Parts: sequence; C-alpha cells; structure tokens
Amino acid sequence: LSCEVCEAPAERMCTACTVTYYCGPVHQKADWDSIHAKICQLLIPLRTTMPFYNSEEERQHGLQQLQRRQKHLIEFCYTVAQKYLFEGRHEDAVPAALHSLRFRMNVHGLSSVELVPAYLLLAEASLGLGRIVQAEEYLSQAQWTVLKSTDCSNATHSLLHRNLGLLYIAKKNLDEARYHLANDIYFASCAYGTEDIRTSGGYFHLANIFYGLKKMELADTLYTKVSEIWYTYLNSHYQALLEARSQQTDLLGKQFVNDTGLDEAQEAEAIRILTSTLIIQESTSTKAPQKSILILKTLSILYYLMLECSKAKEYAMKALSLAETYVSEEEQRFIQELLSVISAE
Amino acid sequence: HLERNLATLKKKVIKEGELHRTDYVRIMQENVSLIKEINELRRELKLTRSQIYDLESALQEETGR
Amino acid sequence: HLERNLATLKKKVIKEGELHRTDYVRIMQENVSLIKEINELRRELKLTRSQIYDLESALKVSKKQEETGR
Amino acid sequence: YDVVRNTQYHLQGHPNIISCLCVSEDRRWIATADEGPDCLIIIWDSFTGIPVHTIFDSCPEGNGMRSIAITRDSKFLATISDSATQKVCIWKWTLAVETPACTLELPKEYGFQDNLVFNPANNKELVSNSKTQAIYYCWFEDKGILAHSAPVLTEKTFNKLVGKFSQSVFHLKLPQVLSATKEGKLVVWDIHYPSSTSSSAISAFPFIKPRKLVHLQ
Ligand SMILES: [Zn+2]
Ligand SMILES: [Zn+2]
Repeated sequence: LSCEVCEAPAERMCTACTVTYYCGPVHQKADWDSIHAKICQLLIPLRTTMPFYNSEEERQHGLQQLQRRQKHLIEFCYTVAQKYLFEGRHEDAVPAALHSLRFRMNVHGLSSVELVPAYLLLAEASLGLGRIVQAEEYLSQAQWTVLKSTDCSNATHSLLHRNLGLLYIAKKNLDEARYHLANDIYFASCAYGTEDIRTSGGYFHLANIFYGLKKMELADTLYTKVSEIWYTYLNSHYQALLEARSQQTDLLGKQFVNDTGLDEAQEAEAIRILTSTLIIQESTSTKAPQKSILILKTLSILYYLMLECSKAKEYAMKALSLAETYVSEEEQRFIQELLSVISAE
Repeated sequence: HLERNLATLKKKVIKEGELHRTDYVRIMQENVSLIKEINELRRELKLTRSQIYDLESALQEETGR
Repeated sequence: HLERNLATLKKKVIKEGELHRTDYVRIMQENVSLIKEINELRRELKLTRSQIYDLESALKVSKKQEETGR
Repeated sequence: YDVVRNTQYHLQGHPNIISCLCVSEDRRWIATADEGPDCLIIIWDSFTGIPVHTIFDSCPEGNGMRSIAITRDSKFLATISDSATQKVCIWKWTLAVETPACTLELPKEYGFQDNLVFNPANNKELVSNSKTQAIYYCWFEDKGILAHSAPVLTEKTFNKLVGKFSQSVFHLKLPQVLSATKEGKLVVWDIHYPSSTSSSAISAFPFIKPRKLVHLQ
C-alpha cells in the first residue's frame, strides 16, 4: 500500500475516514481540505468492498448503482479540481485531480479517454507548480490516447489542444502557443459554435499572447470578441429573467429564480478572463474606455446573477459614471435599471 | 393423446395458479405480523428513559373573576 | 392449431410461474429486511430494558379552591 | 381570528350554510363552498383580508359541493357536488374560468363521497371516499377525459373485518393510496398504469389494487 494521494508511504491514518492514506501532515492537511471539505465521507461508500450480491439482478443493481455513484463523484471531483485550478489553489487541485484520475482508472481503466480530462488537469496543476516536464508526462499520455482514440469529440480535442498550447506557453515559443490555441479555438468553434464562453477562453489566451507580443490591435480585437461573448451570454440570461418576470401575471403571480446558469468553476473562469481582459484592454489602449464600460456591464450582470451584490453594485456604479461622460443614454439607463434590480433584489 | 395432454396440462396450470395465490396471501399475512411486532418493539423502548432522573433528585381564575 | 394451443399454453404459464415466484422473492426481500431490523430491536431493547431494571433497583436502594369558593 | 390582537377578520357570507373549505398549502389562498341551491364556490386571499374570487352558477340542481380540495400545486380546484348522483369537476381557478373544464358523474352505489384530497406528488391525481366506497381519479387533459375506478373491498381479501372507513390520502413517496378505518386499521392501494401493449387500445385508465391491510390500534 501507499499514500494514494502521492504514492509516498501510508505514514498516517486518515482519522476522518480510515480509508484515506497520507504521507503525514502536509498531504494529510491538503487532502483533508481538498476532498474532505467537499465530500469527505462519500468516498467510504465507494471504498467499502461489497458483500455478496446473491443473484444476477442483485449483482446488476449493485454494480449499476455503485458505478453511477462513482461516476457522479468522479465528475464532482473533476469540477472541484477545475475550480481549484481556476482559484489558483493548485495544492488543493493536486489531491482532487489525482483522486479523479485514480477513480477514472478504476471504473474506465487507464486506457480511457475519460482519463484525458484528469490528465490535462494534472498537467495544469503541474504548470501551476512549474513542473513543466511533469505536465509533459501527462500530455504525452493524453496525446497518445487521443491520437489512437477512435471517437475523440471536437470538444475533447479542443481540450487537448488548449492544454498543449498552455504547456508550450510555459515553454518558450509564442508561435506554438498561437498554433495550438488556434487549434483549440477551431475545435471549440465547431463543437460549441463560435460564441461559446469556451471558445472565448481560447480567444482570451490568444489575446494574452498578442498582448505579450504587444500587437495591440489584434490583442484588443481578441479581447473584444471574448468580451462580446461574455456580454451576449449574460445578456441572454438577464434579459430572459426580466422578460419572464414581466411577461404575464395570473392572480397566482410568480417570481422567477435569479440564476447564472453557469458552473461555479465557469464563473470563476469568467471572473479571471474578464478581469485580465479589462486590465489589458486599459493598459493596451485607454483610448477606448467604452470597452471598459462594456466589461464592467458584463461583470455587473454576472455579479447580479450570482448575487455577488457588492461587486454588482460597485461595477454598475463605475459603468454608469463612465457611461454618462462616454456613452449615449441607452448605456446609462441600462446600468441604472440593473442597479435598481440589484438594490430591489 | 394430443388433446388429452393439452386439457390435463391446462388443469394442472389452473391449480398452479391456486397455489401461487395461496402462498402470496400467506406472505402478506407474514408481513402484517411483522409490522405489528415492529410497532410493539418501538413502543416498548419508550418507558426506559424516565426513571434515572429520580436518582439525581435523591442526591380557578374563573372564580377569581 | 393444436400445436399452437400447446405452445401458447406452455409459454404463457412458464412466464406466469416465473413472474409469480420472482414476486415471491421480491416480497421475501422485504420480509428478511424487516425480520433483521425487528430482531436487532428485540435484542438491543431487551438489553437496555434489563440494565434499566438494574439501575432502577440501585436507584431505589441508594435513594434510601374550597375556602375561596366558600 | 387573531388570538393575541384579539380581533376577528371575516369572509362575507354565502347563499347557504358553508359546506366545505380548503386552504392553499402556502396559506395565501382560502376556498369555500356552501350547501343548498344556488351554491357558489368562493376563493379568497388570506392577506388582503378583503379579497374576492368566485365561481358563479357552478351547478343548477347540485346542492352545493359536499367536499372540495385545492391543489398544493395551486393551479387547480376540484369539487364533489351534493346530488343524488354526485358530480366530479376540475377547475382552472388561476384563470377566471366559470365553467367546468372536465366532468364525470358517478353511481349512487359509492355513497356520499365526503372526503377529497389532492396529491402533492401530482397535478392530475385525486382521491375520494365515502363511508363505504373509495375512489381513485386521474384527469387526462390532452384527451379531455377524467377517469375513475371504485373497486369493491370484501372480507375475501384478508378473511378479516374491515368495515367502514373515513379518509384517504396520497402516500409520501410511493405509488400508493392510503385509507384509514374506524376498525383501527389502515388500508393501502397501489396504482397500475397502461402497459405498453394496452397503449394501442383503450389503455384502460390506471387501476387501483388493494395490496395491504394492517391493524394499528
Ligand atoms: Zn479520508
Ligand atoms: Zn507525499
């Protein structure tokens, strides 16, 4: 046996669960935070070896429900890992990712494409740790898998190319960074369509390269494309919510749920993208403050749909003050309406 | 032969149905008995808590109107 | 047509009997589950009751309008 | 009536004595009926306290609605008329509807039907019983059909006394209907829904089967 979380020794028991194994206090603490704050005990129902399911239907039922629970927690762990990578908590990401990988090994087997998402998260954490060659290990595995893969979807391959690009981005060739992110953007565009937030994430990394190249007009163009995507999606939700709340009233009445419809990890990535986009859009070209107003609107909408009320208010107030000098009344009246909705809700 | 076989088979099947119904209701009666016994047991716990407190202890407004 | 009568009877009744026995198994699952939890109760409760009797015996030993209407 | 303020609030009359009432689960809404002729079904908002809503002229002969439930879902109201043969009708009260959406009338044999309840796990299921018969209902709005079954219990089901029963209700989690008895017993039913081969035909509307009887006190 080993410390499953790192394959160092099982130096200590997981007193929370007995089933988890730690190389003493540092990984004990980090894995406690990472998986046990999220679910802790639920792994115990996974870890327990079954008693005899006595008939074919009992075996089938027990396997099906165990496996589907395993899958559900596999995906929740992978979402948690993604959020820890977006939150920068790469230490906490390392347990969550390694667990999700090992459970994918157990259900799917090492050969599966389903590991490729986890392998790429383990690259991403390694690059958060600067362990470039370690990330190259898991990208190597993924690359062989996908090159063999009989069925790799457009989204899956977009993931591969995106992380390949990120790995070279830690490397030193901007040409490769563009080449691979471009492939990611293509495969996102054909899977999702051209206005998806994930495509925009590709465009964002491309913009950051064009900013590093100081190719201000192309970088700003990419930042515009991304900002417009985020705007359009959040507008789609915000408009639909207000329109439905307006549309009709029986005497029963109703109230609709204020909702981002996002993954919390997608919300964290939205904040990371929009914030970096705003700062780079200003520093490349303060000559277009209206694009800052657009990003402030975008974030204020996101914050309202979250009910991140404090930043929703602050960023709406900023947008309104800038829009009064810079922009037509439509901008100001939208931002006033959004503030009135935040303050009422 | 073929007919006499078919007819006797159908008769056998009908009594098989009789047996199936008989056992089904027998198990239903079992389930009833178990339910009763569960209730009895759950009730029987109720008393036990009460007394121990006594050891610790040992150590017309209508007419007003 | 006689052979069709045979085939229909055989298949229908075979499925009927399989259904009825598997339903008996389904109800037997509940039967066993209840019997288990019943006997768990009966043991743990009778233990508790007896130790209550012991503790109550020890407790016993160790502890040793009308005028206004008028 | 408010105990602590010690003040009454009032809902203003009917053409007859009030026969039956049910309150919405949220206690926003209160519905009421009166007996006798000319009956009106009248519904109310708790927290206006001077609300109005009404169904006029619901039944010509019908001697007022002798039991009535409202959806916890709050979309529908459903009613049982006093009449020599009783009516069952469903009402889209969220609309200003003043006529039945769907209707059925039932044999006398079931008897006075005077308990009715809505299913919190459904929008298209209701239960009702008399002293002496119990009934399951489902409404197929796309068909525009309301279907009923009222099967007859007898000693044979358990070789036991069962006698008269009072109220019936939809189970917490299972495809089941409960009935409570004067006998100290509960009765439970399961519902069976059109098997796929039936779907090509009458698809005989969901049937109720008396799976179980137990004595509780
Ligand atoms: Zn543990
Ligand atoms: Zn370690």
